[PDB]
Amino acid sequence: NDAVSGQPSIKGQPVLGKDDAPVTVVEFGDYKCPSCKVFNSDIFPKIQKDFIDKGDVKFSFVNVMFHGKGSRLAALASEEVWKEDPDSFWDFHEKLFEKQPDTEQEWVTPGLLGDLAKSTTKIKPETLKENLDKETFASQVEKDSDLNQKMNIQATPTIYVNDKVIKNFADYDEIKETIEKELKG
Ligand SMILES: [Ca+2]
Repeated sequence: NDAVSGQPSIKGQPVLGKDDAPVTVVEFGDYKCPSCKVFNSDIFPKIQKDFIDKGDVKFSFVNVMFHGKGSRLAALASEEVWKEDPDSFWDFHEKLFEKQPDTEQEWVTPGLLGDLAKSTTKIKPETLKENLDKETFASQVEKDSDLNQKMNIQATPTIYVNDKVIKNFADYDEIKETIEKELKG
C-alpha cells in the first residue's frame, strides 16, 4: 500500500519553471511536515539550480492534510496566494516552510499567515485573513485532497518525477538520477 505510479495532473496547481520543461516534478507536501521543511531548504534549491533554472524541469506543489487544522489553514492561505498573486507564490511558500518551528504543538495562526502575506506578496493581510476565516478557497484544498487520495499518498513529502515515485525525498542522488533518466527518454 504505497503511492501509485503514474503522472499526477498539475492542472490548476502552483508551478515554477518554463512552460515547456520536458520533466515535471511534483511534491505532495504539508506546510506542517518537518520533512517538507527539510526538502525546502536542503533539496529544492538543488533542483532549482541544476534543472529548473535551465528549463529542464518545472516544479509543482500539491497540499496534503496530515497535520490537522494548521495544515488546512496554511493550505487555504497558500491557495489564495497562487490565485491572487502567482508571481509571488514561491517566496510565500518557502518563507512559510522556513517559519515552521521544530516543535510539535500548533503554530499556524491567521496572524502568522497574514504576516507572511504582508512581507512576500501584493496581498493585504486583512484580505488573507478574512478569506481564512470564511474558508473561501476550501474547494482548492478539497481538489488537492482528491488528488492525494487518487495517488494514494502515504507520507509527506512524496515526490513524483514525471510518472516515477521517489522512494526517499531526502536522497538527492535518486532525485537527480531520475530527472536525468526521464530527460533522456
Ligand atoms: Ca492546489
